Amino acid sequence: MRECISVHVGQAGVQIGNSCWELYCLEHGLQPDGTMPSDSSFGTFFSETGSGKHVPRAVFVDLEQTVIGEIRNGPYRSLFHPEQLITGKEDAANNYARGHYTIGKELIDSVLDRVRKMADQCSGLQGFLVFHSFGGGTGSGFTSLLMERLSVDYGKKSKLEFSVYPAPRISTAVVEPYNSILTTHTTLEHSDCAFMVDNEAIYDICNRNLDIERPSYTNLNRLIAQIVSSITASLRFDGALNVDLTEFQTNLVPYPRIHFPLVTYSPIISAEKAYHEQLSVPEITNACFEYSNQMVKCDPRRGKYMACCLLYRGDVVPKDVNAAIAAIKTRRSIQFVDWCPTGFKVGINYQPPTAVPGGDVAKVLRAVCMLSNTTAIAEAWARLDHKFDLMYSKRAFVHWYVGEGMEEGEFSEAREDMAALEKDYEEVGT
Amino acid sequence: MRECISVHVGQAGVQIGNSCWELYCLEHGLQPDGTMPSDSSFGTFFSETGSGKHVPRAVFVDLEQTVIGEIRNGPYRSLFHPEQLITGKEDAANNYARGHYTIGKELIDSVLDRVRKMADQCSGLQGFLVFHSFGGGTGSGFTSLLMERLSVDYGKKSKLEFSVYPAPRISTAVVEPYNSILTTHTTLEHSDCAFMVDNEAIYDICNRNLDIERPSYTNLNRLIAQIVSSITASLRFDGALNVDLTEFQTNLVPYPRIHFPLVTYSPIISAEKAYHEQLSVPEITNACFEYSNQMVKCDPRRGKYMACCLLYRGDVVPKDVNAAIAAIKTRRSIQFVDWCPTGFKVGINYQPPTAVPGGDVAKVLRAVCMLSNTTAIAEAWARLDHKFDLMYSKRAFVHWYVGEGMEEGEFSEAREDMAALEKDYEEVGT
Amino acid sequence: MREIVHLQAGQCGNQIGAKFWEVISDEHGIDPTGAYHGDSDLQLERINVYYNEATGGKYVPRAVLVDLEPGTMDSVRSGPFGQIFRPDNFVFGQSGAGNNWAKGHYTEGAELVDSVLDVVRKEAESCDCLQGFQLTHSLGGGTGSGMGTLLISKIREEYPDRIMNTFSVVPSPKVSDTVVEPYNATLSVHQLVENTDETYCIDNEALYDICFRTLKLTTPTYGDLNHLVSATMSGVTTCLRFPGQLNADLRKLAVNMVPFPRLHFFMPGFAPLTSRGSQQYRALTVPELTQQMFDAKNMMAACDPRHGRYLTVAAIFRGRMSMKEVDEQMLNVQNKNSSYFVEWIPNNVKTAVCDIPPRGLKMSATFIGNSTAIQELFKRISEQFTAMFRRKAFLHWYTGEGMDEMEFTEAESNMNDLVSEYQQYQ
Amino acid sequence: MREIVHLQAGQCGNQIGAKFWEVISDEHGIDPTGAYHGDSDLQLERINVYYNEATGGKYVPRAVLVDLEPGTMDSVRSGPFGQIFRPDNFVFGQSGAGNNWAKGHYTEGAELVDSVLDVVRKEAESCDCLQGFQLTHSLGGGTGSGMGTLLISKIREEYPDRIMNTFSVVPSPKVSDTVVEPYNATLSVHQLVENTDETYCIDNEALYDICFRTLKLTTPTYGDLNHLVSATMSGVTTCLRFPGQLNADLRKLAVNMVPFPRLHFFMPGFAPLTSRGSQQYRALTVPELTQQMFDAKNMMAACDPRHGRYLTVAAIFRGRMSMKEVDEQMLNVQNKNSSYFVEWIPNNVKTAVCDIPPRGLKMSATFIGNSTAIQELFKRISEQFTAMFRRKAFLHWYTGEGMDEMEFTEAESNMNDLVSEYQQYQ
Ligand SMILES: CC(=O)O[C@H]1C(=O)[C@@]2(C)[C@H]([C@H](OC(=O)c3ccccc3)[C@]3(O)C[C@H](OC(=O)[C@H](O)[C@@H](NC(=O)c4ccccc4)c4ccccc4)C(C)=C1C3(C)C)[C@]1(OC(C)=O)CO[C@@H]1C[C@@H]2O
Ligand SMILES: CC(=O)O[C@H]1C(=O)[C@@]2(C)[C@H]([C@H](OC(=O)c3ccccc3)[C@]3(O)C[C@H](OC(=O)[C@H](O)[C@@H](NC(=O)c4ccccc4)c4ccccc4)C(C)=C1C3(C)C)[C@]1(OC(C)=O)CO[C@@H]1C[C@@H]2O
Ligand SMILES: Nc1nc2c(ncn2[C@@H]2O[C@H](COP(=O)(O)OP(=O)(O)OP(=O)(O)O)[C@@H](O)[C@H]2O)c(=O)[nH]1
Ligand SMILES: Nc1nc2c(ncn2[C@@H]2O[C@H](COP(=O)(O)OP(=O)(O)OP(=O)(O)O)[C@@H](O)[C@H]2O)c(=O)[nH]1
Ligand SMILES: Nc1nc2c(ncn2[C@@H]2O[C@H](COP(=O)(O)OP(=O)(O)O)[C@@H](O)[C@H]2O)c(=O)[nH]1
Ligand SMILES: Nc1nc2c(ncn2[C@@H]2O[C@H](COP(=O)(O)OP(=O)(O)O)[C@@H](O)[C@H]2O)c(=O)[nH]1
Ligand SMILES: [Mg+2]
Ligand SMILES: [Mg+2]
Repeated sequence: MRECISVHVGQAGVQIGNSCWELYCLEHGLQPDGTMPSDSSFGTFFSETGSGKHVPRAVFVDLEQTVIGEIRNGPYRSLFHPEQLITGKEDAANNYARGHYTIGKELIDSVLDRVRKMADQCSGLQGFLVFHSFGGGTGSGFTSLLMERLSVDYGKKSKLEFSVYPAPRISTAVVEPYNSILTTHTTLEHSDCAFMVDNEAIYDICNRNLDIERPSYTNLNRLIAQIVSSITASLRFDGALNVDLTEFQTNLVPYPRIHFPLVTYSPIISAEKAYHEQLSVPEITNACFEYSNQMVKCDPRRGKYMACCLLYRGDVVPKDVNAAIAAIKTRRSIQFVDWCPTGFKVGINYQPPTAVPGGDVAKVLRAVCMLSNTTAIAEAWARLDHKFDLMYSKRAFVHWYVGEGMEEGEFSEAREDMAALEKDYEEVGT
Repeated sequence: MRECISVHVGQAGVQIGNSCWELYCLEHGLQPDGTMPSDSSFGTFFSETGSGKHVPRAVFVDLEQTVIGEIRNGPYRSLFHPEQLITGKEDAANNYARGHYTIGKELIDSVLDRVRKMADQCSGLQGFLVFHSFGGGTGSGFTSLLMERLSVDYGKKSKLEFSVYPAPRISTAVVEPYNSILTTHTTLEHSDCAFMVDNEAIYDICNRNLDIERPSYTNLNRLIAQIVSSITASLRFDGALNVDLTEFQTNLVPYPRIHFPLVTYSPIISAEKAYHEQLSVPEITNACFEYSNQMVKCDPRRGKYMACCLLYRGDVVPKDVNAAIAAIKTRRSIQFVDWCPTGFKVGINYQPPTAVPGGDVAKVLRAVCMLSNTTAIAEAWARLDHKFDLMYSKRAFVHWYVGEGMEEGEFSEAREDMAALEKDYEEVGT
Repeated sequence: MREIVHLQAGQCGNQIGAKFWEVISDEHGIDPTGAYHGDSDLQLERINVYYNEATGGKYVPRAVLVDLEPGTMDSVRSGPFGQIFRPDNFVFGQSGAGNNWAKGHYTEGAELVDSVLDVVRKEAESCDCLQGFQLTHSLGGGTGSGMGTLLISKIREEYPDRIMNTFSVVPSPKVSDTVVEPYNATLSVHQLVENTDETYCIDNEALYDICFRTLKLTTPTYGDLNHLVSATMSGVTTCLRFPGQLNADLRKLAVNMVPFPRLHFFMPGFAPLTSRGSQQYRALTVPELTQQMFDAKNMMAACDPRHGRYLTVAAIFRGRMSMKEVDEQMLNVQNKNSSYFVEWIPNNVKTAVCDIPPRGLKMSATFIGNSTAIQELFKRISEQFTAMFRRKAFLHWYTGEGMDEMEFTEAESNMNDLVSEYQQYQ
Repeated sequence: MREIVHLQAGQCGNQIGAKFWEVISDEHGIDPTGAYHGDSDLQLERINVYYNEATGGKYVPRAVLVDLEPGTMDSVRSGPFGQIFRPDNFVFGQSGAGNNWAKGHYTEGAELVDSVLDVVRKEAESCDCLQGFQLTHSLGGGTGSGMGTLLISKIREEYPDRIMNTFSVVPSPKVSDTVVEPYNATLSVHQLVENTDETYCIDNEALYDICFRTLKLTTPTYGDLNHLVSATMSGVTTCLRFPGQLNADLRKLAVNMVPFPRLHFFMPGFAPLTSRGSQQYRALTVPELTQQMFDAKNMMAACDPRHGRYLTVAAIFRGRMSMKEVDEQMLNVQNKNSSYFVEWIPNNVKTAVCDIPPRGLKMSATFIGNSTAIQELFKRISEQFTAMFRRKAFLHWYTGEGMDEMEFTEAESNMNDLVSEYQQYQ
């Protein structure tokens, strides 16, 4: 009852996974060898074997060995089942077509066999949590190969998807716009709620709120995992107003294709400041509406809100939350659509946010994760399809994709389908 | 009462036997000299002499001396009766016709004389356990000579047969397809339940679950013996739901010729992970439906299940098993036939799985052996009859078989009879 | 697991190669005997990328050593690390190439290539999954230019989908030792533009400019030049040998670095480089590594990038460093220098970050430039070729090997076609 | 228990044989006196395969030693192990074969074969269960080629169902010591194609190529060549002398190795072979044994397997090793080299694995190739034969022994029929 299968794809998805499973082990009190010293709260994320060993409901997939061989050697080598850490011989080379058509074509029927052996251990599986990069070759091409299979094999089950998405200025690859636009069919047709996240927005959150001047990816992944702990907390714990994984979607998603919420977390705070701020429910609610805390570089004030899920956790009371959202409804800069007069879905859970002991993010009595469907996110799509247009007007890297079995027309068919999503988010604001 | 005669043929059958008798001695507390320090639990597998020496109900047969001369010299030299370790002068040369027509023709009436002297010491003999290689000359040709005799001499008695079968890619011989196809008359006409096993599937189980990077045959045989201990455990021990050797067949076998179940065991696990997994009854049940744990390289999702025997052993309760199979019935990827609405035969036995002290496979409170009749196994036959077809189109090695007294038409008559079995398993899925 | 096969041709290719094998043996902690003596498990984890395991845990490098003379094999085999290589992998003739491309390609090396190629098979069949071929040679003279491009053609035909990755020391006017250098290079560049997936263009004039204007060496030898080349050879493969925050295979470089198929003539660099007497005064950090790496004095070809625009740059960093700081500096460079990058690509910089910096420095960066300024390297060779060829000078040494005058006309034709494709995106 | 009878013919057969008896006596721990002095029970368990027990626990090897001259018997009897053999088993003439096949087969050895064959009976009647005959000879010269194939014919007629297994050193153009070598071999191959169950084709050109390009010996003798041959002779019988994870008798080899009756001309090899000064740098392990074993420089016949396809290969491994790792490498080879194996056989590799590696190495592999490339060995002998025979040169030395010109025509006819049957499956 209430299981989730977490699939971690490419380097970004696996490294976010290595932070997710670092957190879930602390939060459920599981040792890094999978044992538990001394309630079924762990059952959403861990299968339990008769030895008293808790084994994660996770699959890790990469087309090259390097990142998963590090998971197979570091402190979590004894946590995972050895055949659900899955590797190929050959890197996807930041090429969608190697991930989808040529290299991932070989590992896919082994990836599915592990997901089948995990689902057969569930009893009322709640959904899938799929972690990936939009810019990667494995991230875009292998996730889009896998999702097409899971959407015929498990058609009813909710597919939640956490995506590291290209930034306004920060980029690691020349072909990041091509891989991202080719992914837009995956999220539109074979996903149920897709959480876009941006490296440059978290880098700015780190600078302004944690006061860390120069963060690594370990600092980003420790924020991205904290949001998924808070999405899953109602599945795992007692609360005043627990939220089911489909109850979440029935309030987030107004229309079948309008399932790209923003996400934000509050308070992001260091130990230098957490002892001087009040961190009252009013303040951490208001922090979620600041452009300063959005984890995609777009401004919510250039949009309208369709719906917000305020998922509180720790020491909060429904009195305080209603009194808080009443001030948000009073502020004329936070504008909802005319057709959503209710606006807010509230969840409240009694389990505080767990600190990772090595981390920058401080101990606090309260947190909220706000997950928010808003028209503003269409600007993060308008940025990236303008990067695509400059390169496709030259066919600037297209021979690497055509050379690995892709149809040249798929680039036009993907830029077309993105323009129809960017149309849909502009159309519903009116 | 409840005896079994175990016949170990060729190198594979004898070396699996040297693991079977290593296990049965530990599990019943018999020393390697056959003595027992300090209930009739041993009686299925051991005759007891008045000295307090327990002598195994086994025959070991090989057409060459090398492997049985090693059994006659190693730690078990004092276990076996010296005339039930049976050897010829001349190797069968991976040629079916030497095993069946020319060399095994001389040893057979001595092999039968030992089986007669064992059966005359039984009182309600339960059946035969016959261990062999499908690819061997002694494995195919001598087992098929012996079974034809035992099926006129002991016509009522159940003949259970454990076969190491050729793989998709791994092979040790050029003529492995010829010996296997010539064996298909033996299993169809002179066997009652035939457990196909594959070296390449166990090599992958070893890599993913035991985390041994490079296994020998000792690692394979220690898994193949563990399944037969679990098939026989209800014959040997107390349980909540003990299963008779014919009760097993009445639930496994839907039609007279449809007696080729898959087998799998859970948990296969090392001491690195067994202390972190839960190994709850739900997890070790679900592990048996993963393609990752099937001991033949075929995918059960490309088939339909006809019947499953879930043979649990150790600390389990019928509550937990019913609650587990209810989740298996809920999963749409695990598809049964329309004509088997019950699907599951459950056995439950109070004796945990015995560890061999030198072994890779860890101590655990629970195990299940799942033995499973499914349409999917026809693909392991479709692989091998496509290997046969390439060679028989050239008559590629046929002069070695025709030169040792075989009719050339037996190759056509064996490929024909295999196509009628591969027809029968496709016909009943509908 | 992504094995590389490495091949050395002529004097220069065997000298930059025999130094490269001293550098990556120091990284992987391998003794001159071939025994492992390193500190760390990470040194051993990917030792298969460049070496074969052999009995007693001795490691044998996957080099093939090719020459038309015995004297460079004798100089390598007797050298600092010479005893490491497999005796069967030294493949050689007796009479040299005479600094003649046509002796390399048609006569002296056409005899020998049947004995080379069948060793490249023994190493490639011993691989678990081969990713590519890493060939060291020079485009001047006759062995590296003419036999090395014969061997590229033969390995390309046999392994069409594996990465062909070449490190190519090539002529320039102010640092020259051969009269017929322009001919040999023009005949050789004609093979590189069609067959290789990447070619790293290296120049002795630029390698001497690093030694005088950066390192302040008073008397730089070829051993000092070979040390600069081999640092960037170790650099670009780092991400298949060590773990990192961003991994980049040689193919993950090629997909990002080569916009149009033939524009794969790269231009390498390395940082930090410091004057030997000055290190204690310098702060090693990402913005100083950047202000060295992207400056015209650091690149190992004579082309000033201020005479063109970059198509793509790859910066393969090594060491414990911030992804914000790397992503900040690789943004700040191409926005503050925006006139030097093509404006039809929306981001011109690839980044990669390995967790393991070179032995003895806290961080390092290997730079790979692709730039339209590489037109100047092909132009000056093409104009030296033209001024000799208009008077047919020296052609009896090449036509004596049965080569046509038409092959010179067709090589210089294909050279101007390569110049025109870089000048098109200017 | 699967006894072998071993027979030595002419100078070469007695020299590769007298070295083989030093190798398997070291394995079985037998002293040059014939007394047992070994470590292990496994050495003694199958000592009957090659030896007879005699009084005082002295072991007498089951060799028959055949020559038409006393001087090789004198050289063996006085040699390192000469005192081991039975004095009655030295069967010899006085006047030699003159390097003439017809003296061997019709005159000088036709007199002697009645005195040989009746000793082969005393040894075969002393056997408990004979598996076969293991004959060492050369196809050049006259004693091994012409008397050895007379003796094969006589033993084949008397023992039709036992394995006839021959090790056959044979001519090649660049390493030759006889003018009439092509004649003698062509007359001899005509007997081997009909009578033997296996023939292991060995060449002095390939045995010198192993000594120079692998072992790096400066001056390889015939004693060094005889050591390479006898390692593969010890290799193929290993599985009836020692225990293993996969046992393969000489008949279990033949059933897997010989698809069509006459295609039994095998081509042996051995691993590990290392340059004497380089062993400490090599890792002994199954994938390095494989990358040596399957490479064209290691095989003991001049045929490059890249000029044909294999029908079957057998790899008889020795040592403590994984069956997954053996089965992985014997798969990886024939999938990555699939153009070099026939595609009407679905698996071309037989494997066997013995638990007991040779004294002083942790693992070893003996390789047996059957390949259509063996056409080149029969072709070059057939064309040397043809160029002499068109002018009837030297035929008075053979027709003087009462041989017909028709027997030369019929031998070269049967030679081209053997070339055509290998070229048919190309
Ligand atoms: C105390 C101290 O700071 O020592 C440094 C040093 O002084 C400087 C000047 C070194 C030094 O470099 C040179 O002297 C040099 C001379 C000609 C050509 C190239 C280098 C150094 O020798 C070089 C040496 O670098 C290495 O060892 C790297 O791992 C390098 N490998 C080798 O140089 C090497 C040498 C012998 C045998 C095998 C390898 C490497 C580079 C790229 C990829 C892999 C490995 C280092 C840190 C230093 C000294 C020792 C003074 C410098 O080189 C490097 C690669 O760091 C030159 O500019 C840098 C800055 C360093 O500060
Ligand atoms: C310390 C060390 O590593 O010693 C090795 C050694 O250095 C090397 C170079 C040995 C050595 O081989 C030779 O020198 C050699 C020369 C000409 C022709 C053939 C061999 C060695 O002599 C050979 C010797 O091998 C054996 O003894 C085998 O059991 C072999 N029998 C004999 O060589 C032998 C010698 C004298 C009397 C009787 C037998 C054998 C091979 C196949 C089947 C059965 C037995 C070994 C391990 C070594 C030395 C001693 C240096 C090598 O040979 C073998 C068979 O291992 C040559 O390449 C291998 C790799 C070894 O590393
Ligand atoms: N936050 C965060 N972002 C990461 C991390 N690792 C990679 N990224 C992002 O990943 C994006 C590019 O995708 P890749 O890392 O190349 O994805 P991949 O699936 O491994 O791609 P391939 O190597 O082609 O298979 C970049 O925009 C990075 O910023 C990580 O651990 N954390
Ligand atoms: N798991 C396992 N498989 C084995 C073992 N021994 C042999 N095999 C398998 O046996 C198959 C071939 O059969 P043989 O071993 O040649 O059978 P045999 O009866 O001894 O054949 P003959 O020698 O001709 O009499 C191969 O596919 C091997 O993988 C063993 O101990 N364990
Ligand atoms: N970096 C470097 N350049 C070299 C070296 N040896 C020669 N060169 C230079 O580059 C050219 C190489 O040509 P060379 O290798 O001699 O021709 P080849 O032997 O016929 O291939 C020469 O003219 C030299 O200027 C060396 O050790 N290192
Ligand atoms: N390997 C090996 N080859 C030999 C030896 N002695 C001779 N040979 C070579 O092989 C041929 C053998 O012929 P030989 O044995 O002299 O003829 P025979 O005495 O009449 O049978 C000679 O021409 C030599 O080239 C030896 O000891 N070892
Ligand atoms: Mg990746
Ligand atoms: Mg057998």
